[PDB]
Amino acid sequence: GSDALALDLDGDGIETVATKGFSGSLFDHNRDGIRTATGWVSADDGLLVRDLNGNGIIDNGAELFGDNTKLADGSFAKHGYAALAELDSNGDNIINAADAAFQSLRVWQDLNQDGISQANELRTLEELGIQSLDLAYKDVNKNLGNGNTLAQQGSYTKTNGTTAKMGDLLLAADNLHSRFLE
Ligand SMILES: [Ca+2]
Ligand SMILES: [Ca+2]
Ligand SMILES: [Ca+2]
Ligand SMILES: [Ca+2]
Ligand SMILES: [Ca+2]
Repeated sequence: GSDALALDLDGDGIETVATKGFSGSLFDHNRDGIRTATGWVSADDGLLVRDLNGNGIIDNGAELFGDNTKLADGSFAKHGYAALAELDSNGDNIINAADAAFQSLRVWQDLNQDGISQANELRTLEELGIQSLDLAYKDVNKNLGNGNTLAQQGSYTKTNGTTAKMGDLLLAADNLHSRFLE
């Protein structure tokens, strides 16, 4: 679908726009591809991702964090942020540099908004200067404009000692195309 998890990377809130990058050709009810976006995360911010095949290649709808990812028994999550709680190794309730999954997590920033993730568009948490993520959030259910939404918001720490927002989003999309494709 179009449900997502994102980080505020430059420290002024998670922000979204209408799509214009790839939108000069739109997918249709028989042409296979990715579900047609009308809005997306603006390039100062990034999506939280993981290759579930461990080679650092994002291609499937579970590889985005969001309500279409699964928990450690194979169940879908009720809220995509809570799927991060399976990844804490020691039970301190932070995702930090001592957890194995900290190296497996990545962040995606797409400048062309084509819905495919390519290798230059990805960041590891250490290359992104992240030190920890909090497994704690509040429900905010806030509009972001252009049909986009922020459901829930938590927090993260940078290696430079700055702290910033992270959260669960709904991104704007074509409703019929989002039923022809997942
Ligand atoms: Ca921002
Ligand atoms: Ca994959
Ligand atoms: Ca959600
Ligand atoms: Ca931990
Ligand atoms: Ca791309």
